[PDB]
Amino acid sequence: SVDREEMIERFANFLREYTDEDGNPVYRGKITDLLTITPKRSVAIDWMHLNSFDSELAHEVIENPEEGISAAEDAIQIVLREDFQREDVGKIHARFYNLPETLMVKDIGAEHINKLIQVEGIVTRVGEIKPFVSVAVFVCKDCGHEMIVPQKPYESLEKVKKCEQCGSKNIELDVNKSSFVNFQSFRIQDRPETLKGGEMPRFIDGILLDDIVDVALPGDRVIVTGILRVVLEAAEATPIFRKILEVNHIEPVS
Amino acid sequence: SVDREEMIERFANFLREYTDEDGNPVYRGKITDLLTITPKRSVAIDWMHLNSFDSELAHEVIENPEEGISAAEDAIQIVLREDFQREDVGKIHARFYNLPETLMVKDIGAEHINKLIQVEGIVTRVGEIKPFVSVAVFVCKDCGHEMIVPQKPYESLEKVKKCEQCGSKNIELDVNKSSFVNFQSFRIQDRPETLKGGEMPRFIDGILLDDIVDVALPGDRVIVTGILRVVLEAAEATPIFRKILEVNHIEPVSK
Amino acid sequence: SVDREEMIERFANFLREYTDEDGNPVYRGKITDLLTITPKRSVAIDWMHLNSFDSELAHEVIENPEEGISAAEDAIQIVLREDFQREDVGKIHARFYNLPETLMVKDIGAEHINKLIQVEGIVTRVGEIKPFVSVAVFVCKDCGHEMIVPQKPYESLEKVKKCEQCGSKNIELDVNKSSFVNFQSFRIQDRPETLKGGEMPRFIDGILLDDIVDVALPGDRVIVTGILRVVLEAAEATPIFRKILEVNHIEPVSK
Amino acid sequence: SVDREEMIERFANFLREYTDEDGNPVYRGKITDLLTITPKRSVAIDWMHLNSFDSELAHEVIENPEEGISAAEDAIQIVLREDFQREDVGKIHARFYNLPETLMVKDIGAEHINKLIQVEGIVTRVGEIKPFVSVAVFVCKDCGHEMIVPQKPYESLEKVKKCEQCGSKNIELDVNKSSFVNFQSFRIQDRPETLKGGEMPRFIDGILLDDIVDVALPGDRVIVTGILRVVLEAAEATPIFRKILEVNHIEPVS
Amino acid sequence: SVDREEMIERFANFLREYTDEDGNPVYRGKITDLLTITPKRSVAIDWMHLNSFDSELAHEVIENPEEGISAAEDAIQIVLREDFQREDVGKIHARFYNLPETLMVKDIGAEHINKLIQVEGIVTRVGEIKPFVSVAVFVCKDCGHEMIVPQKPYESLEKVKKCEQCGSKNIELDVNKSSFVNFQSFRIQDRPETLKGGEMPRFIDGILLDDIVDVALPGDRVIVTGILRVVLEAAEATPIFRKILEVNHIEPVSK
Amino acid sequence: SVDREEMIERFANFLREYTDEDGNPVYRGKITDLLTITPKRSVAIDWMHLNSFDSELAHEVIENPEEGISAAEDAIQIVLREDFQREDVGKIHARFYNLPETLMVKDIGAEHINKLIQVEGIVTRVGEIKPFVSVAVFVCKDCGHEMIVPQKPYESLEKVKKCEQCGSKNIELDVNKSSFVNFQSFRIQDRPETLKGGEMPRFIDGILLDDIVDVALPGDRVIVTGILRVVLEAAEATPIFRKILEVNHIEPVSK
Ligand SMILES: [Zn+2]
Ligand SMILES: [Zn+2]
Ligand SMILES: [Zn+2]
Ligand SMILES: [Zn+2]
Ligand SMILES: [Zn+2]
Ligand SMILES: [Zn+2]
Repeated sequence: SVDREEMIERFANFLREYTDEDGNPVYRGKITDLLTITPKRSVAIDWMHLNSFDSELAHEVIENPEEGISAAEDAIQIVLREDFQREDVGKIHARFYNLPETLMVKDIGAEHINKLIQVEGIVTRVGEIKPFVSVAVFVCKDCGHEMIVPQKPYESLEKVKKCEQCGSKNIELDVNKSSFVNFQSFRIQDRPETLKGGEMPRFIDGILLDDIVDVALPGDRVIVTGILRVVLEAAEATPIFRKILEVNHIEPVS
Repeated sequence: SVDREEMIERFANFLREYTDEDGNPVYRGKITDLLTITPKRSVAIDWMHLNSFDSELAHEVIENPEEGISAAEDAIQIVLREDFQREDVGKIHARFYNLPETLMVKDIGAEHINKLIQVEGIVTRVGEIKPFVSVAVFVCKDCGHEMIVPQKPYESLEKVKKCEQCGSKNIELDVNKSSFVNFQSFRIQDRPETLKGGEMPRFIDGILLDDIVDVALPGDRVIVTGILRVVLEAAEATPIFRKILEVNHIEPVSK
Repeated sequence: SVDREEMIERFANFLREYTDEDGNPVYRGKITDLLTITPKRSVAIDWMHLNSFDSELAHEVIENPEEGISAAEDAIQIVLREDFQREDVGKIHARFYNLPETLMVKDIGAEHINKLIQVEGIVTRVGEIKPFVSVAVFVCKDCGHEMIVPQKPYESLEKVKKCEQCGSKNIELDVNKSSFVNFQSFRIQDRPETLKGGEMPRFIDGILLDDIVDVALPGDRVIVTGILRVVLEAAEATPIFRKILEVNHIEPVSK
Repeated sequence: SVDREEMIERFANFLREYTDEDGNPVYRGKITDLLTITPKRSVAIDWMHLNSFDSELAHEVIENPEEGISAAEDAIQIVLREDFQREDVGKIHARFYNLPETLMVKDIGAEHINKLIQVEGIVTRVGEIKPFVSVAVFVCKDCGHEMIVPQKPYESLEKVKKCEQCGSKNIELDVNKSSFVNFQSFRIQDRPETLKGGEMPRFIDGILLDDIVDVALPGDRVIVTGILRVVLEAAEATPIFRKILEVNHIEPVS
Repeated sequence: SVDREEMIERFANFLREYTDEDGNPVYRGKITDLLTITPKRSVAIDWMHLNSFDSELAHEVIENPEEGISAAEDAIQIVLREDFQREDVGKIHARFYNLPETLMVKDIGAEHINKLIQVEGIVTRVGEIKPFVSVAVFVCKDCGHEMIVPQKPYESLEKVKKCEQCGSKNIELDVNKSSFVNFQSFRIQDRPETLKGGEMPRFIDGILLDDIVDVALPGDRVIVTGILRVVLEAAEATPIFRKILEVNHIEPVSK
Repeated sequence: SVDREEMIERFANFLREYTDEDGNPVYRGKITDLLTITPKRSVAIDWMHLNSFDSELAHEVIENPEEGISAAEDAIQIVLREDFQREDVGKIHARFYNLPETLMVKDIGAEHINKLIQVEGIVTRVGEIKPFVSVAVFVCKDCGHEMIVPQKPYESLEKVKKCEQCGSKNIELDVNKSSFVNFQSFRIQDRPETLKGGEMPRFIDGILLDDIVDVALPGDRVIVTGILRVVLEAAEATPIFRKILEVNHIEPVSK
């Protein structure tokens, strides 16, 4: 695979040196869109672009999306500081799109977990937009010690039983220190027309976070990319699970 | 007894302060968990806890479950607002369990009317799930005045005779404005294995609302807490009554 | 949302202009066909079409099916008059199908009240076909004043108390003046093959009017779209409700 | 994380330099047991040993067992050649044991996929010992071109539709070129005595391969280590899965 | 017709050589898959394939399904042995499907006795699953001689009168030595939707063995192939017969 | 495997020597207790104990329960005689429980024939208690010769054709000489709560003898161990079999 601190620097180069098939730089100018009056919090990275410039890195994102994204997101944090003297901007998302292979929803499940994939389908329903605790800061009300606990949006709220410093159980969730974002679930499946006659269509549930919330309605034809997650479904004599797609990038199909 | 305002205070306290013998802030943690992405709509409260922390209040929810349960629900809403800055959060139920006495169905008398009881028995039947109007919003077709009327699932629907404001006798219940929850009847009785030979087992009908509907099938042995109600027999106009159990909490025995 | 006058415009547009990916003017062609010697009394509209052409309007018929369906039917009548010089043509239904979400019977909650839903399931029962008064014409025996009163098949008959004009309390429903259509109840439920072991299948009653009556027998598996209604349980005066599905479109699954 | 070619060399050092808390080398002599009249095909590596000598590597095995093992197995292949002039020995397994944390069976499922874990429980049943195609060699009967396809024991036999060289569909599985091993499933759960009164015990199914087949009978109390795998269970409207434990090392509890 | 030895040759060929219009070696691939860790115990053979590759043989399995089916099973066993060096592999069934003609239950006559037919209909009933002795091993209590006797699930058990070797009339069936498979009866009939008004639907009983037992529930519409049997009515000693369908292959219609 | 003489030795050992993790001589203590004024007629043996002490023997009682159970019962009789000088003591059963695998009723196949299995399920039915002849003493009316014939409760009564000694064909079963024990049938099945939706629960009939008769009523959930038997369906002369569970040990789940 590839060293983590190295991907960071390898992405910075992509972000800078790249220019498309007409000889025009592009990611320099996407980064500037982060500093308008109404900024964005996301940088859409074409993967065909990243592969034609750095094939060995592009195949590492897919193989390890969790690290691959986290890396590219540090490389954006840097380039904003080195090429634009900014360290005030805060969290920026790196959303990859236009991957090599496009799955139909039915083809997922056969697919492997924790790997970046691309799916095309139709949205059948979307949830209530609700606040998600993405970072929980617990506080000992006895000694004062703070404890940070990061959260996965596909697992319930994880907490801490006792204070790691003084051993006290008298802890509370500090809502102010903690970090919240928007959350919105949705469900896609394969469009009836792309299936055979007596073929039951299949579905998968997704998670949208922060700034890609409220991006879609039912009936929308879409192309999402994200990471599959295995989630508990029922704790039977032996547990069964399902697969949900934590979305990294979504756009409508044209 | 205790007035509402004060019960709510006493409850909000219990929730925040109570700790078990190990020092876990049980009810703080449960309320904390309502901030999870897919929360419960109930908070179960061990009566023995409430009793050890505020015995007068604990004995008060048995005597006046309707008040106590309501107070405890308002307390929860307060803690969510005050200690977690959560507002939009919906109704959260306070369900009490583990009362000091467990009755057999044959022991449930009309003296227990409108108090909280705890019964053990086996489910004989379970009704079909239907919607029930917890909150009926009526609307005048003339002035468009909106009158809110709460209902009880064991009493008949309470309509309005005439508009309270414009005086019009032309009001209907507005379905879109009103609030509904799931409803499901069920029946428990004493198992024959617990009775004298020859003894006819006694039963009682209950009601399950909202998030405890469809929690039991026939053949299940359960422990329920609930407010006993005695309602006039609809069957006739005679002075014979019918015991109904409005369930507050239900769990299966041995789990 | 959209006011009636404007929906009708937006609909008439859709009908005339919409074309599929191949360029066929689907709804023009269907309306054209109403000029055949033995026409249909309905025009089925693929929701996904309406959505791709006028998404705001499409999401509007789900939110307010009663309005949307009514608007679309007025639009059809317009196109027949304007583009085909056809007047006498009777009522033509607008039946929407292929909604984005398909519910199981067990998922149909009272939150869906008065919205359009799409359900899949198996027909358990089918009622006897009877006449229903879509339009009740009442007539005063004194002045001969005629009062028109529309009805809903899931509500009780709305009569008139007294003559609106001469004030007489002597009016009867005139059968010859009134309009009737076929009516037929039916029931669908989830197939056990789709539930957890031990799970009791849930069901729901529906209503078929006019030209979709007698379209299904028991055993059929179907997909219906319809406006969910929640009506007070006639069984009693209690606050318990009953879900009824007023079917807008029905087709068998897989065909 | 760590570079792959590097773990190899890092393991070779462990295998050589290590000596226990009494000052005696150990893995030098385990490797010689591979060259007796009746050799072994496995080297049991204590993890407490690997952690006390190379903490950063030991935590990488657990985090990436698939690579971590494959690495340590190359490092054994080497050390047999460099310190014992042998490249004839063939496939040797690296089986890690005595990990930091021991799960009860019930605690699995909550556990993460593709990570080395350790479980204690009791065997309730064991399967028929049967031959598993671990490496499938397909052959084009037209041009002659060979195609190698490696197999996962928790997924059905994977094949190839057509010849990658000449495009022909006239392919056959060459049983002689292909590689087979023993396979035997089994099932463990938590011992009734370590559970509460009205507590339904939970189970998990395991896979034993090659030389660790037939190692256990029902009733045996055991400590296995392995990698969890998510497997399809039923292709419902949305697919459900289960978790099975591909075993890396098994021994009875004393 | 064809003798057994030669059918097996012709079948082994078909399996190995057959390719579809795209060039896929269908039956090679299916047999290849029996080497997977959890294999099937059947190989389904499209009759239309066999027909296009060896028409005389194909028409032979309809005329003599018992022979053909047996030959095809021996062929499979050969290919596994010869081309995959697999021996221990158990019995593998050859199940034929997609025959040229599909009968309605009302068309199945006794002329079809002992031939292969293909029927479409709806499952009315499904029996309880029971064990059936495919291979009865008898054992003499005196000499310990072992006599193997195959059985048919539609005929009565064929015992042995006396030991074939030591002549002893003291033999019993040995259960441990014998082979059993699952058995399950079922019944199909024509759907009334396919008959004249007033017509009484006709039915027929079938048998499912081994790995096709418990494949259908009532209400399922299916297409089955099977050997028709006509057995004397056990009901009496009269000369009236009963049609039974010994199913070779079953799949649901429309899938 | 192990011959009878040697199993008995190995068993007698286990009984005497076995100790748990705390050092209690469990089976010594149980056998000691048979000297109490009102003893049991059974000694329950935890399989996991026998397995930890003599694994080969333990796996042997599963493979050959009839032998193993019989051997263990002879061992008990020995220990009572040798270590307690007790002779007159009647038959004492050896009932094994807590086997390594627990089957669902649907998993019990004829491969388990004549082995020991452990099943979990719910009692659907319980038969009437009747007497069964464990030991049939037949008596010749001419010479007065006595022939002992043991019986199995799942097979038909084995009589004697003619007197073994005087050759007379005139023998009857002597009731006073014979031994009887209580007999009771029962039936268990899988609970629907444990099956796929739509799945028909499977069941199995069992037999309780002597001191475990009348131990369960319908509705009880139980864990049984027993020797599976497959007996020919008496219903007919067909080759279809019937699974019957000859219960060795039964206890209710969770207690
Ligand atoms: Zn602290
Ligand atoms: Zn008013
Ligand atoms: Zn008038
Ligand atoms: Zn080739
Ligand atoms: Zn003989
Ligand atoms: Zn005699």
